[PDB]
Amino acid sequence: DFEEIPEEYL
Amino acid sequence: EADCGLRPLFEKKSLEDKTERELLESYI
Amino acid sequence: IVEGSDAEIGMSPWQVMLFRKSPQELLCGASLISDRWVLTAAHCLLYPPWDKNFTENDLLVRIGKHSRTRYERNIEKISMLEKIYIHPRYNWRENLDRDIALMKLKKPVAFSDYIHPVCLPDRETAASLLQAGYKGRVTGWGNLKETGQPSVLQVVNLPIVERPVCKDSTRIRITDNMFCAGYKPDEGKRGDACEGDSGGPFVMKSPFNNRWYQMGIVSWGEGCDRDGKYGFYTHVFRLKKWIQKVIDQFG
Ligand SMILES: CC(C)CCC(=O)N1CCC[C@H]1C(=O)NCc1ccc(C(=N)N)cc1
Ligand code: NA
Ligand code: NA
Repeated sequence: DFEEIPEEYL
Repeated sequence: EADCGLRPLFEKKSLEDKTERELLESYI
Repeated sequence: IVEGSDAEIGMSPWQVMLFRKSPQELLCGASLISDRWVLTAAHCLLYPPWDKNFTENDLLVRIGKHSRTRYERNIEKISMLEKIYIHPRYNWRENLDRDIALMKLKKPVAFSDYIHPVCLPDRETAASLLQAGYKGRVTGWGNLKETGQPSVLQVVNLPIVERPVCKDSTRIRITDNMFCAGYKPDEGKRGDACEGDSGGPFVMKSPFNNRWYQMGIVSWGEGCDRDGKYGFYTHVFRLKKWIQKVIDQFG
């Protein structure tokens, strides 16, 4: 249900 | 920190939020 | 938060969301106490009865948020953990005594209109404000009921309850490192923290210097907003010695 976060935060 | 606890959009502008007065009134 | 309201923008700029990397989801609330330190409940990170044991790399901290689900571009900041510190005498076996944990961020977060640290109480503030009947404020993105998730950060103001009433409301052994808050059935009004609000702050605004102080951490409760039951909070001032040590010797 969560908007995907920007890939750079992993 | 020097500035803790002072919200930019409220205390720092002397604006009150809609229910903080409820807390103050309970501090008798 | 049960029976709360939507927060105002920037109303709780110390509010932190503890967020799981995979699968991406809310784990807990938390609070910003300086540019590199975040305060939460120990049970958010370690709770063997539920097979919960998270490590630094399992998690992210999201700061400056309002929306629960949305990625709030140009507004929230997302931070990696350098290290987790749990109270060495956190009692997960019995009653969650000393339910407190510190998280150190990999890099400092930039303060902004929506990101700002809360104060931690000194002895005199704690003594003046932690009195039965005085109200604090709890915030979080947890459930709206015990069976139901909010679109945005929720807020509820609740009065501290006298220690004998706290104790008589439960079969759990209550300690000096906890306090409870909430309305009585006789009082009319209601509201409570709930699942997902864990680790979030209970704050009070000092009438002496008009600063917000975090007096508690959302820790535990039996159901949510049940008549005759109260939410329990870690007593931050009582555990200040440990907080200071950690930051002094690890910051
Ligand atoms: C062992 C403990 C004293 C009771 C169970 C409990 O509440 N747990 C066991 C593990 C963590 C905590 C929890 O669920 N916290 C979430 C929670 C629940 C209710 C409330 C409330 N104020 N109603 C707040 C947080
Ligand atoms: Na009891
Ligand atoms: Na109740």
